[PDB]
Amino acid sequence: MREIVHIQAGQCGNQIGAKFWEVISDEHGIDPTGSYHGDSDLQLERINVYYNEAAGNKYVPRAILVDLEPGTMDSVRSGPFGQIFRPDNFVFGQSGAGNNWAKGHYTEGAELVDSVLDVVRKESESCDCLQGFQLTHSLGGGTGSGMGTLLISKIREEYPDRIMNTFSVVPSPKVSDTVVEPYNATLSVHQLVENTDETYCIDNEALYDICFRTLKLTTPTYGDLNHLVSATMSGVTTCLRFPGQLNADLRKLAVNMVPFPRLHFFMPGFAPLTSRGSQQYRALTVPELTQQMFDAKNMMAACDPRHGRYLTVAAVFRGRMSMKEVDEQMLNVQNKNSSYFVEWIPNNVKTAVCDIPPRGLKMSATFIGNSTAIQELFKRISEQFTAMFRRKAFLHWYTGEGMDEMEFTEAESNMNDLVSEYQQYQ
Amino acid sequence: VWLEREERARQHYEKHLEERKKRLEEQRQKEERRRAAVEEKRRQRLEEDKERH
Amino acid sequence: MRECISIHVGQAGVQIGNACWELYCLEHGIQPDGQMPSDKTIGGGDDSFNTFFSETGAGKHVPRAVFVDLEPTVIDEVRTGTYRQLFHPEQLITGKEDAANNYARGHYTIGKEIIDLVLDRIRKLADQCTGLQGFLVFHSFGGGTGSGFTSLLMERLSVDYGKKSKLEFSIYPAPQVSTAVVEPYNSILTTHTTLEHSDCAFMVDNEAIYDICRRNLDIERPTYTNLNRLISQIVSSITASLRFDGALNVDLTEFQTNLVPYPRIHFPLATYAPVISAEKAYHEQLSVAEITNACFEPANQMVKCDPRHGKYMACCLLYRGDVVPKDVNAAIATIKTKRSIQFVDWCPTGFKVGINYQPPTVVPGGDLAKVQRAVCMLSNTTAIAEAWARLDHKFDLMYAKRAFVHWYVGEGMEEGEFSEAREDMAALEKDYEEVGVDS
Amino acid sequence: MRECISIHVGQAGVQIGNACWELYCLEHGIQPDGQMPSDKTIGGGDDSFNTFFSETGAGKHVPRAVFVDLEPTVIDEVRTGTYRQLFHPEQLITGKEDAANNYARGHYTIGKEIIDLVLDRIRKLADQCTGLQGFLVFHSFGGGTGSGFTSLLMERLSVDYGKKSKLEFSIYPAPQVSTAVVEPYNSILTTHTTLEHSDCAFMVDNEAIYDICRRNLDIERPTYTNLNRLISQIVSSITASLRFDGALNVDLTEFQTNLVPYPRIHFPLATYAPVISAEKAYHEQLSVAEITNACFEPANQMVKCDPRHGKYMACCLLYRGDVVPKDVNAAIATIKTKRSIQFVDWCPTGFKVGINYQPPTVVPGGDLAKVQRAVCMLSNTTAIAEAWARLDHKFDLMYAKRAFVHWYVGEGMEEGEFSEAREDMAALEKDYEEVGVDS
Ligand SMILES: Nc1nc2c(ncn2[C@@H]2O[C@H](COP(=O)(O)OP(=O)(O)OP(=O)(O)O)[C@@H](O)[C@H]2O)c(=O)[nH]1
Ligand SMILES: Nc1nc2c(ncn2[C@@H]2O[C@H](COP(=O)(O)OP(=O)(O)OP(=O)(O)O)[C@@H](O)[C@H]2O)c(=O)[nH]1
Ligand SMILES: Nc1nc2c(ncn2[C@@H]2O[C@H](COP(=O)(O)OP(=O)(O)O)[C@@H](O)[C@H]2O)c(=O)[nH]1
Ligand SMILES: [Mg+2]
Ligand SMILES: [Mg+2]
Repeated sequence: MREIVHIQAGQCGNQIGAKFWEVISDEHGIDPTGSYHGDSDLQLERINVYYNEAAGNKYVPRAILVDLEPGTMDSVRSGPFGQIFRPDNFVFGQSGAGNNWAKGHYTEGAELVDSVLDVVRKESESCDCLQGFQLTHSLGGGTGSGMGTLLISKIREEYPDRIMNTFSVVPSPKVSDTVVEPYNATLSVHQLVENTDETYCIDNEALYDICFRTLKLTTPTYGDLNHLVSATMSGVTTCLRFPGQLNADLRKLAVNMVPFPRLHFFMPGFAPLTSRGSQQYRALTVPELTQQMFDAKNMMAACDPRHGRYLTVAAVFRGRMSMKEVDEQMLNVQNKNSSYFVEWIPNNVKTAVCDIPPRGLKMSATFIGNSTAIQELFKRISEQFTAMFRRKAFLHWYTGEGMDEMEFTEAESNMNDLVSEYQQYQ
Repeated sequence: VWLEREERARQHYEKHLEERKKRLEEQRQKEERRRAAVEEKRRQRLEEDKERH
Repeated sequence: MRECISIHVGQAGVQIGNACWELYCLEHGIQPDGQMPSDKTIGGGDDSFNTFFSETGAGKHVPRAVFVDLEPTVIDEVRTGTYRQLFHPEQLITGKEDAANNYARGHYTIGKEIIDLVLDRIRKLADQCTGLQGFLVFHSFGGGTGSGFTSLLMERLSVDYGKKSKLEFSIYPAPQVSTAVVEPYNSILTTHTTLEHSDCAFMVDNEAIYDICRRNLDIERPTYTNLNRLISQIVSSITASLRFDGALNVDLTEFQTNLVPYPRIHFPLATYAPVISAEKAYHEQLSVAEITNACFEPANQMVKCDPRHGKYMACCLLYRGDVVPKDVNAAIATIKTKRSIQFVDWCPTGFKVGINYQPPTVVPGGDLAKVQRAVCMLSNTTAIAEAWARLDHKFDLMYAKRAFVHWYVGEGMEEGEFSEAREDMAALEKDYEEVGVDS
Repeated sequence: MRECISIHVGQAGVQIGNACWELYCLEHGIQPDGQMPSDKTIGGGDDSFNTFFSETGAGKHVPRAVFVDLEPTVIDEVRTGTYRQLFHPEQLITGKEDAANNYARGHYTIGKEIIDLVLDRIRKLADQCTGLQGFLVFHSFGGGTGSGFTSLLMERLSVDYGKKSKLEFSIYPAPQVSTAVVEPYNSILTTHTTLEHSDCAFMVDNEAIYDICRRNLDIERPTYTNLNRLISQIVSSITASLRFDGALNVDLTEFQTNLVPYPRIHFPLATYAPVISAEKAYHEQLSVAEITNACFEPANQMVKCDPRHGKYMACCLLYRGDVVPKDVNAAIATIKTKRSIQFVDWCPTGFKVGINYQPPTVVPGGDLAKVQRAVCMLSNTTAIAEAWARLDHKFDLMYAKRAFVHWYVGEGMEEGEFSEAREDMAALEKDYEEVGVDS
């Protein structure tokens, strides 16, 4: 019934999105060639949330791939399941962004975006009930932030009442990947905060720590980090596809998760996570899932939640469970650790339970928190921005495309206001 | 009494939607003026470089 | 003869209804496919099940019910399941997207799209009745479809039928255990607009049931299946009077006259006894006096509240199975004597009693013991005033900073409605205070 | 898809280019005659080497390059040698007489005779590209033809293409080792007229390489063949990103965005590690952390300078082969921790990281060990300001007596040009002083 359009953009976006689709195909029994070879009727009842059906009983991901440099797409097509995305949805330019936001937003993206939108319109026209869009991208890069906010804005104008969700990779606290990240990130946040309904913040620094500390991977690769991200993205929309005792979709999560319209940046997490060797020594129970979810060391955002308070938390569980255990454990957490929740919201936790676990597990759970501790991310970006802006380091690269100091100044002010607004409630 | 309560709610809702549409049009106009300004600034810089060569 | 229409709204509504219809079928001997192995008489007569099932075809029994939701998932579970052949396709009504716990989404923006469809089905069903007595509506308070749609439906039924009774079975927000962070807004708004249209609303509470299951049935993991079966048993005892002969029969109309002393106070809390597993039932004597007393303990309320802090205004006892009127009367006299149970000075005759000959039915695969006799109790007390007070407090804390307010305003609900609903609830709290003062 | 044009100018330019084309052929499996033993696909596809070779005939691979000299000798060695069948005859362009170390002959008197031929060939090659990203120009600073002709060429390309990147690989005059008595004049004149047209010039130094060969490879006689092979490995690591899949890809544009903080400061120095002979490699542990630390060692710079005298503005680390992103991240954090490595206060984010899956290739008959992983580093530092200062000093000492001035004046240069070039270099030194001051 409700349908989701998936848009992936830039190198990062395409790497994560390709893994996302691999995971969904396994959950639904869909072969790399598009054929269905599953074993349960429940795999087909809601297949159309994510796939269009092609003659010959084949399924086609309702996804769009966007880039300014063709090399990324060749990698997507040659890898596993590269063959399931339709060729008409590979939309791309030739120039690349060069990590220049201004090029990504005002020149190269400015020309490419019309083709992207024409593809989006064809896909939304096939829906019986479009519910929303999911966008996968990075914040510190060129194509990612350039096209990221260019598309978000265009879509919001055309579909003002649909749900706009993003999964964003944010700049890390110790090591930069790009020299000019502070400019790209400040300019991007300025626009995301006005146009989206919810943003998930993902930090590779945190993902490296989780896969090293918990899963004990001494040689993790981007494929493994992408797996962790994918597991969360899939968990968020579980209830649109599978039956359960108490459901929640994307619209419900937004209603419960955002008390004020600008405070919609979330810190995701996932449980259970164990190393393979230790898998044999710990029983999984609902209390165990609760214990791993509410854990500073298990957050996928690089921000310690113990430095702030929770405006709200969602807990979505998958697999057969006692409803009483779920309700009781959430109550125990709020009562024993009351110093971390705001007193002006009776009941800070929302829950949902679907009856079908991820393949291979008896049960699992996804955590989404809305914490005032997030101000640390925004604060860090603002200070780094300031240090470079004051000496105009690397600034001529943006003003050479026609941007100016006024645009940079406004973005800086909004970054600072968002921080003040989060502080206001602690 | 029932119809009157329902009609007032309908009127409020419609006025709200008209304000939303106005805000969306203003956002669009601001972005288009901005993008056009950017194109003109870029054009002028490029012409000056050619004059210099 | 006498006919009753069941309306099931939203997730909780539909899931409870499934528990109810399984139980009705077992008691009457109706198979999931609507057939009856002993279908000797077709098209009417008594066959008392004609209260709840329509007689058609050549032996098809069709339940008089309507299931409504804004989202398709829970209804599809019904449409493809065991009882898919039991309900008429037009009794299963769905929208496309839910209300997302937004009262306004349900009431003002989405519900308007299916309310006319829902009402037309109710009308067609009602027109086939000759002795319709009332409607039974199943819903939850903190839900989107639950309260948004129920309020919309109640207003429309008050206009079209007017005089038929409207009884509501609903799940009150629990004092500790919640499922949403916006429940205080939804519950205050529901009462404000629905209070004047209901004749009697029976309250239950998931948190209280969780504890009953744990203490009496020794269930360490009381999931929704178990809660729905306990709720179903209460509903069945209420309607059993219409379906089976008793010593003292009680119809639906007499309930609202006995349990509602003032038009704004109509929220009796339900209880039930005995609740016992088979293992313990084997060793106990579940006599009339013992069951009757059990119903008054604070440890067996289906609503988490504490009855010792209020007074009883009205009390309705419904007995089933092997019950003798003299034992019933003696048990009541003992209760009136006991000083810990207080009644208001203005109600010298607080008890009304019905007795039915048909004993309770145990669902195969169930938790409950088979017993010879059981008692359902409905009590209207002032103790509940405290629950209302807690709810009003939670509302004030959030409204004070306007948390989540824009989600309702954006759907067309003028902001001032929140203030008016709050003022109205303050009046309700005061009404309880006044009736509770002896003079 | 994405294409790159290589331009090789003068004696140094042509000889380095020969080292590069041998290496490209080995990595792709292309024979000296342009044939491929495994030529299964003809005319496109991937075949990522289509970045550097065009597909012609029926299986011939032709490098996208132009070799230009005023002196016919170095090109004739190419024309009659091993790779004589690899290049198109019009890609080998010669004049009749060299510049004889006179900047002005290379720029004003002789260079004008072939510049139109050179540009037309570049145009024809550029027109066959669909995604041309930029040009790579190989030259020396103290050379007559090298700088005279390159400066002339740079001006013409910046007018005709404009927006394509222009990257330059060049040999900086060594502080002690020199071949001409007039290098100070040629180098000052080159910077003055070419600074504004280049996007990024990567610096190498023969004197520094000789020390590397002696210490790391134990070579007591490091002739130009060895130097050219080491230079080739750096160039290859830079362009490998276009040719091979990586974990994190980097195009050519990204280098100027990350390495040039101000338009007048664009001279990053290159380094490379590990450099090791096979005999030592057998016993070494060439881990990611060790290779990374090696790049910051003053003894491994390819430019004779001392990094401890300045601060870093931006560092680009290009990893190849068996590299895990986690280790790269940890190694960088270690570098930032060390107090001996300083960064400017205005650059809190001084690193850029690229990782490619394809390991480095050893040329048969070479000195270098085969390794699993290697790192190329490009970095923009203020330490180089001292090298500019030494060069300006040498200029002043000679200009003061007008040594050799008439050799440039006699070719049409005005005396005023020497004075203007010197004033501009004074400005360049000041530009470094300002960025080097924290506040
Ligand atoms: N006793 C009992 N309560 C239930 C059951 N399922 C859900 N609930 C209660 O229902 C309440 C929420 O209202 P819903 O009925 O889910 O609302 P809805 O109809 O789906 O509409 P939305 O809120 O918009 O999703 C929660 O407080 C739950 O405790 C059930 O099977 N048994
Ligand atoms: N690394 C390296 N440097 C070289 C090589 N050949 C020449 N050079 C350098 O080139 C510098 C002089 O400029 P060239 O390019 O050789 O001379 P040219 O291009 O023919 O122009 P003229 O000065 O007129 O002869 C010297 O300082 C040498 O160090 C080589 O094979 N490898
Ligand atoms: N989690 C994850 N992050 C990636 C991957 N590839 C690149 N990134 C991140 O992407 C950022 C660089 O911007 P990028 O999106 O690649 O450049 P763009 O193509 O111009 O948008 C860095 O912060 C990288 O850490 C991947 O496979 N997984
Ligand atoms: Mg629902
Ligand atoms: Mg020469």
